[PDB]
Amino acid sequence: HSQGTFTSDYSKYLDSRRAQDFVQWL
Amino acid sequence: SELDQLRQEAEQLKNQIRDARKACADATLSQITNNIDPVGRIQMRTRRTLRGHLAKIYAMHWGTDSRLLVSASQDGKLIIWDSYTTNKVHAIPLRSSWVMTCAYAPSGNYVACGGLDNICSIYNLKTREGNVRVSRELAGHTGYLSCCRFLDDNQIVTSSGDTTCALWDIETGQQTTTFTGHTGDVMSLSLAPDTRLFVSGACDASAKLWDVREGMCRQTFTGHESDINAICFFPNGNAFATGSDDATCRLFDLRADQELMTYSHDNIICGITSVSFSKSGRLLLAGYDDFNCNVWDALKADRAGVLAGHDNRVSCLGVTDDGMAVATGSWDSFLKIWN
Amino acid sequence: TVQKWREYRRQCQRSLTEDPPPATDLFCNRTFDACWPDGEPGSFVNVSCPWYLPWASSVPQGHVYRFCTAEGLWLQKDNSSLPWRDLSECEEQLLFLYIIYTVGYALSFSALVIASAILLGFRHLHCTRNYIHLNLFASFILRALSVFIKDAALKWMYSSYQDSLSCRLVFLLMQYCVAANYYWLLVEGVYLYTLLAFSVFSEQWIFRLYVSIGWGVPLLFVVPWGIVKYLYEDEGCWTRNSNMNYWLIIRLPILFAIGVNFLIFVRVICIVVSKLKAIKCRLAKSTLTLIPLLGTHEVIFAFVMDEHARGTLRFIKLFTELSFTSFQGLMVAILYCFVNNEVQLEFRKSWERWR
Amino acid sequence: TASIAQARKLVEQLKMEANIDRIKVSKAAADLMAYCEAHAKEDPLLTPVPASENPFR
Amino acid sequence: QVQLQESGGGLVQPGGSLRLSCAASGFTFSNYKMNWVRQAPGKGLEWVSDISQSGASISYTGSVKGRFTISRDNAKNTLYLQMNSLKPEDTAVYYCARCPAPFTRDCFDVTSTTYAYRGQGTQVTVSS
Amino acid sequence: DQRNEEKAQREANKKIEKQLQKDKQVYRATHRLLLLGIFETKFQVDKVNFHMFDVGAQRDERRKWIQCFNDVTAIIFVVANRLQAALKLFDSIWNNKWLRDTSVILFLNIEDYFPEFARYTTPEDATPEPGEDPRVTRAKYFIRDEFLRISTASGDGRHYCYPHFTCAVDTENIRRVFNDCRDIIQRMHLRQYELL
Repeated sequence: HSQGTFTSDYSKYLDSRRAQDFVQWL
Repeated sequence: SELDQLRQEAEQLKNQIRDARKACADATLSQITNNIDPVGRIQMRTRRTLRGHLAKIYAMHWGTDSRLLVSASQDGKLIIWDSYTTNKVHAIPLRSSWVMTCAYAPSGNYVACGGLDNICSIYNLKTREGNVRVSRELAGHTGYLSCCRFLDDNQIVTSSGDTTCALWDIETGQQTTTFTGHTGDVMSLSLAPDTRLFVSGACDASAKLWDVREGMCRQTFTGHESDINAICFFPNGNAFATGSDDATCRLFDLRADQELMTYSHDNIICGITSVSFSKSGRLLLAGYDDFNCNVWDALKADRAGVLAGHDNRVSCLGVTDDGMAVATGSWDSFLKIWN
Repeated sequence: TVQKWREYRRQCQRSLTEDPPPATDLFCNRTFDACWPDGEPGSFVNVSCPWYLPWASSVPQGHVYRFCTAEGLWLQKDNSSLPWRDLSECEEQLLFLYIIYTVGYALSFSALVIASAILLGFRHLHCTRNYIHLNLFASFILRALSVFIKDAALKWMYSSYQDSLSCRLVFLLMQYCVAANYYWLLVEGVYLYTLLAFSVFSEQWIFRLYVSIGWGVPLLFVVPWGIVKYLYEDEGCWTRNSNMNYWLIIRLPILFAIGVNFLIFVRVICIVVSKLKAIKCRLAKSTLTLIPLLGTHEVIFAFVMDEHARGTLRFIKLFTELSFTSFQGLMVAILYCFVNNEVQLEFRKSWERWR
Repeated sequence: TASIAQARKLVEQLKMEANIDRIKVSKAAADLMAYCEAHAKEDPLLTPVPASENPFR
Repeated sequence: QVQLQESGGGLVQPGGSLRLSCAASGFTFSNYKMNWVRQAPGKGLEWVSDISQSGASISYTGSVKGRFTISRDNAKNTLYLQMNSLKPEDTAVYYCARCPAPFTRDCFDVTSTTYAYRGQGTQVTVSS
Repeated sequence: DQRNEEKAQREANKKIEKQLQKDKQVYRATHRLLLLGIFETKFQVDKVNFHMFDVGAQRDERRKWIQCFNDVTAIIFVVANRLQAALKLFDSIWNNKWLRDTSVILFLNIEDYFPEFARYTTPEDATPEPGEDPRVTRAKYFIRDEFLRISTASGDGRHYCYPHFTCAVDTENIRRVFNDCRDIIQRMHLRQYELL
């Protein structure tokens, strides 16, 4: 199916956003 | 010719009977019961739903106990149910899958059934062994059995496709009396509460009253419109009701020798498969081909209520001896009990 | 990579702690801001910029220039904000797919619950074909309910939650629900083929077998995938498909069900046209109602794999299973519970006893 | 032929029927209405019944 | 009492005409589909023609297609069957039959040996 | 007390249920047929049980016992003045309020009675066997077209007709009824899922 692929793509996008913003805030 | 004179003597005699019937005619039951208040809007809730059959149900009959009932289905089964607990007390397989009538002797001992096969199978219930086998097979009829009723544990009256209605003897297994002269296939019959006379309805729009002791018909009521399918006795031994394939019920009287009331609306075009009375004879329940059965006022010709809970055509309907509930079996292999 | 960045930041903090502030000249501030160690008083202080970010990894040799005065105070042009610092050397489609598939799943949930209630609240409609249908609607509901708990969990985790075993079990539940739905769509097709393909079978045994293959088998390949993923990769709440093989474990069975389901569809429609032979508009109306029940729209993009799919093809691909499947529940519901003539006739006869 | 025999027995039955007496409709109708009220309170279908003695809940 | 009394018949030379009116009494007329059945000497009963309640799809047998014509009158409760161009072989006892079920397009036993809804019509001779 | 007798009744009920379940399996696993135009005739076709019933000794009047055959897979209808009666018999059985859901199979076992046989033309889509003259073939197709005109006149109940020819031995006719019964059952399933 593609539901998991969308979840992985969404997860990776949120993960990259969390990493960038977190260190910047720190 | 001499035959034309025989036909002449018949038509002139019929005219004399019709004149005598119109002579004794007076203010009918319609206008002499105007002061009688209506029965009132009554409801009928489906308390039980006896399921377990496979094919369409065709007949049923209560017992003296008024708690056990027997039903017959076209799948070749004859199940005796317990209306109080809804438990199948017995399930007898039929040697012929086509069964159109089932009876319950007034002793909880024997059970009769018939159908396309001209043989009428009587089964014993209180057998010494666990199995319930065939006690006797009444044969001799030349037409399909349409309705059979039990007079006692020794005699049984049956109706067949042939006009001849025969009163059998279970012990000797041979016909004792053969009532004839209907000219049509007798669809059903009704035993009077006194077990001296019984009426029968055929497909010639006529109802004949026969005495069990003799073989001569006492009267003849011909005021219907088409073939009569159901007939039941009034619970006083003095009148009865009939139903034909015209959505028209007729209440005939024995002493009057003519109809008393006609029950039919102007928005229903169907037949009447079953007819029965209440314990007091005030409520007249009749099933139709419109997937539901109705209940009329026997003294006001007004629709008392409508019982609509079946998903197919109602084929059998019967009231208990004490009139506590109404069991109706339709072609959806479902037998409900209304109370 | 995000978790590695956090560990790297902690390592930098530990290294900074191991360095004491005492110096011959007055030292400058030493905190974690890009960790800044003790600088040189009256000289340019440089520090290695981090590389945990994609934009920062392209400049690994970059240095953060600072001006630590001799008085141990950083150059601050103004005191209205934090200290001054000079740093010059160191998408929407997912949101669109989110808003379009979440609204469709909600509508399906509303239409499915009412559809199941109608079929369950009618005692005179209980039949094997409806029993499989009711379980089919229950499977769709469990699917819709699961995805709702899923996306909200992802937002909660990204907005502790990762290390907790709850998130892992939630994703397994979704993998099991989506797998059960596809396999229950299969048992529906194999049952329809059993009806058409003349074969005398016992209703009780063949029925409990359809329920077993629909509910039990999902556990035969989703649990192995769970234990395999756990031992190998468990940090990402079983959300990262590092190795395609593991994702293939839970995907191959689904692809098989869809493939063996399309075969039944072409077989069923073949009998329809054969029967109609003894017109195209009627056949068109028949396939439009047979497609949602069997979920054959997946065959449009089936052999294509995520590893191969790239570029906008992924968007076009992910637009099918996120719109049809999201609205597939509505189709199967209205077609077989509202548009069906039988259920309607039952409403016509009950309107009298209910008024 | 044999149909004349059906005619003879037919008229004979008609003659037998024409011999029985009859009762006025206003009399048989009144007796029917009178009996219908003697057991008015004994009909569980006409009058309601509490769930205590009713064997069907 | 349902009864069907008809008239007409008698003797007529071949090729002539004849009109038979079946006066129906004892039942509502505009609810059943009336039919005509004949019994030739030495043969069984056969179907001739029919007509709906009000009359919209009138049908005849192949032997009488175009010769005979059937018409009814719901106001007078009558059923007519006009004859044109008689045939020496058309001699038979034309009965008046009423279908048993109202509001139905079909009806069985119309040609049965015994039928309680028949009129016992007169013999109609066509010879010289 | 009443507890003991209640379980005895409950155990009895459970026994009937266990028996009725197997009875329902054998009942649904077989098909019933009617032959007109009661004697039982049972036979199997590829492990498929068939129960053909032939009405016998019943009177001519059939407007009542014919209703008991409502839930039948197919009603085999054979034919032979001599045919106009059979034509009306099928006509009356076709558009009946009770037999509207029951299909009918036709097993066809002159110019004087029917005048349409003069200006009638053989359909071009016919399959005339070269072993006989076109006279008889045009006759069978005329009777077939006549029966069809009566069949397709009104299909409210949605029941189909299957006209066949008696060109083979009986062993081949059993295969036909088997194929027709399968077709009727399949069409019913197709309409049970709202595909047709």
